[PDB]
This record gives sequence, structure tokens and C-alpha cells, in this order.
Amino acid sequence: SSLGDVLATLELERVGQWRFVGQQLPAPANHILGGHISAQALLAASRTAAGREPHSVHTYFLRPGDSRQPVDFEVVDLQEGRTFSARRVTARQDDKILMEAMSSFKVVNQVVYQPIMPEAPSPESWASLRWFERRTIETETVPPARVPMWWRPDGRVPDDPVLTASLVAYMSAVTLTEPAFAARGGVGASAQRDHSVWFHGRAVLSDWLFYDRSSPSSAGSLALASGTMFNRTGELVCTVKQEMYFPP
Amino acid sequence: SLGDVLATLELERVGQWRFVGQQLPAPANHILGGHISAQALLAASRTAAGREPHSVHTYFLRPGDSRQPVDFEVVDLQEGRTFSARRVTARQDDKILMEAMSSFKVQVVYQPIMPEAPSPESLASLRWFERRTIETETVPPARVPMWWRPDGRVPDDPVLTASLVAYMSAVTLTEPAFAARGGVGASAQRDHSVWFHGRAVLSDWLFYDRSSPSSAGSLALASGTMFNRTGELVCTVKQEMYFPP
Repeated sequence: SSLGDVLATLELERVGQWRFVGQQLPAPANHILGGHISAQALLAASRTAAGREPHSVHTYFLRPGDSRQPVDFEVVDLQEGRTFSARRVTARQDDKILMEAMSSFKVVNQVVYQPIMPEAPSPESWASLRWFERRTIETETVPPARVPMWWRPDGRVPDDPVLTASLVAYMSAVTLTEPAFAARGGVGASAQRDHSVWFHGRAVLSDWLFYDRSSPSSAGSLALASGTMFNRTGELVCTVKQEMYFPP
Repeated sequence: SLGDVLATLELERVGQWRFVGQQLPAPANHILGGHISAQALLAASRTAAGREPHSVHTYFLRPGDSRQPVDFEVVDLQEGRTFSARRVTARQDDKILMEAMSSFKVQVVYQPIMPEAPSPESLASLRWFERRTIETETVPPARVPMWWRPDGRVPDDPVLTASLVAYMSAVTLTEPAFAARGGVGASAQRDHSVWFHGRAVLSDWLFYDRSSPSSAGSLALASGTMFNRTGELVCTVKQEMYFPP
């Protein structure tokens, strides 16, 4: 398990009113994982939004980062309103821009609906990868290649609403390659290009979570991946979309 | 009408990274998301030399005054051999109206199959396009697919075409969410996201599948997939919108 090491790296060091440094964890590559850097960037934005939770976030992964060096996150105030907040986060290593993200926030409480969580057998039946347990429920490789899974963090989580959201985003990104990799026939190196999350309800990480995954489309080198996450109770947690690059 | 739309989408360049876009008369003097995000996408694109957008993410932050023009600043996020990325910030007198990020580039293809539908024949802006409404339901997901084509012939610039796709995909995606609510709630768009697939053919009708999968109180999600009449996927779309209590 590597949850303790993950949680540590997710505790960013503030070096300014709008500036943070995020420690990276060793990877064979050493390639920084999108989900990791976008989770850190989301925390960066969140900490500059006073007692407000993220309801959506859009992240572009622009350049591959060196996980042996830490990452500088600059936050920019796009909007600060009575109801909503908006942030820009730019992640850098030296002069290099690794990713840029936008995120939106509001203060929390009434017309509610969601997709119904698919019936599935209950779950009883790389540092960035090892912090969570997983049960891959069922598999198809022909597009849309639905490969839904059960997952939970391997360890106890502080029950920080904001930390939980970034961990949801964290995991939502790193597990979303496989449906696309499956649809292609596999054996192909890929790079994530962007990640998008819309938050619905608050995640319960003290139990298993259902992460429905698929790859609806691929326009050549670029494949789309789609995701919906549920609490074991069946409440929708987040809706997810991801675009990734496959070099010919 | 199309002529007025095309005119405003042709931005005036005032710098290497700066454009001014004219606005068209709108209800309550407020600018439609689709219009400003399409302008922003064109702003970014004109800073990407002979590259087409494959995706774009736009946040709508403050309502803009459609009686005054808009300043678009473009920022070079990355310029590589294969990919380009841009940030676009739209302002009215230092007020930030929207921000957008977009990505650009210069043998495995798959898509969802286009849904069976009656031919469109067998059946301001926003006024530049014709439309045929296939079916209506108000109970979630409230799928309301439609046929659309421009009311007029478009110049056949691949980049202009994409911005018009994004333009229309945004302004038509409110309805699923509004319907799902029962058609009472006044709304504002919060963000718009487009992933481009195949190149749009605006010389014929296009299939736009629309739905509203979820609503978490004041924030509703809307989802869309657009097809050429041939059944080729043009773009996938997601939109988040705010309904004030």
C-alpha cells in the first residue's frame, strides 16, 4: 500500500498567496501520472477558495514531468463571487508548463436526478497506482469496451471533503486508460491529453465505489474515455471524460 | 441569421495574441455562451498555424454586455511538433467573462453508432440554423435528439466549421436540462466542453443527440453527441449549467 505516501504528497507546501509546491513520487519512467498532478492542482485551487468545494475541473496535460523533481503550482483568481469561485492552476517544472487546469467552486446547500447505478456483484464476490484496492467486475474489449470496477482506498481517509474530491479525481484519471487500451487491441504507448470531472455528490471512501468506465470513440491518435462513479449506496459521485493520445 | 453570425465570428486582430470580437443583440443584453466560446475558439485557432482543434473547455464566469465588444487574450500554453494548446481569456473592461483552454494538432477509428431517426425531410443567433425536433420527453435523462443545419451556406473553412459546431452545440444543450426540470427554472451556463472527432459537414443536416444525465441541485449536466448525416461522429459534448433557486 502507498496511501500514506500519496496523502503526504497531496499535502502541498504553500510558498505564497497563490503558489504551492507539490512533491512527486518515484515512478519507473519517471513519469508523473496525470491523475496525480491534476489532483495536486485541484487541491491548490481548493485551498485558495475559502470553504468552498469543487463541482467541476478541466485539466490539460501538456508536457511530461520529471517525477524526481517537485512541481510548482501557480493559482489564478478567475472569479470570486457571492456564489461561485473559479481558478486557473498552472503546473511547472522550471520554465516548462506541464499542465494547466480550470476549476469551479460553490457554497453548498433542489431538483435532483442521476443515472441509475448498474446492478453488479458485490465486491466480496508505481506509487500512484498502489494506494487503492480494486475489483474489475466485467470486461468487454469491443467498443465502447465497458470495464466497470469496484474500488476503495487501501487505508483510512481523513474525511476531508476537499481531499476526498481530489482523490476521486486522482483515481478517476489513472484507471481510465484501460478501456481505451482495450478498444485498440492494446500493446500501445499512450499519453493523457486532458481530464474532466463534474462532481455530483460527496464521495464515501469508507466503503467500495463503483467506477463505470468505457471508451466511446477514437479519432485516430486521440481516444475518448468516459466514466461515472457511484457510492456503494448508489448515489452518483462524479461524471468523467478523458482524452488521450496514441502515437502511431 | 447566418451573415450576422459569420461577421461577428471574424474577429479583428489587434495584436499577435489579442483579438476583438463584436457582439450581436441578445436577450437582456447578455451574451450567449455558445457565441463567446466559439469566438474564443477562433481566437485560439488563429494563433495556431494551420492546426485544427480536437478539444476545447470553456468556463462561463460573468455575464457579458452584448452591446459592447469583447477583448480576447490568447496565451501559448504549448507549441510542439505535434500538439498546440491555448488559453483564451475574454474581457469587457477588465471584467473576466469566460476562460477557455483548447488543444490542436496537425489508423484506429471507432465511434458510437448514430441513432435511427426519421429523415429531417419527413418532419438570434440562435437563428443562423434550421432545426428538426425528433422526439420530446421531460423525465430524466430527457433525451431530445434533433436535426440541424445552417440556414445558409458556410464558407468551408475547417476551423470556422468547428467553431460553428461548438457554437450550436452549446446554445442547444440547455433544453434537455430545462425540460428535465419541468421547464420552470431560469438558467445560466457554467461550462462547455467539446471533443472533436470527424470533420463536420455543414452542407447537409447533422444529428445532435442530447440528454441530461444528472442534476446535483442547482447544477445540471447536459450531454451531447453530434453526427453528420452520413453517421460519422463529429463531436462529443458536455455542459454544466446553473439553475438559481
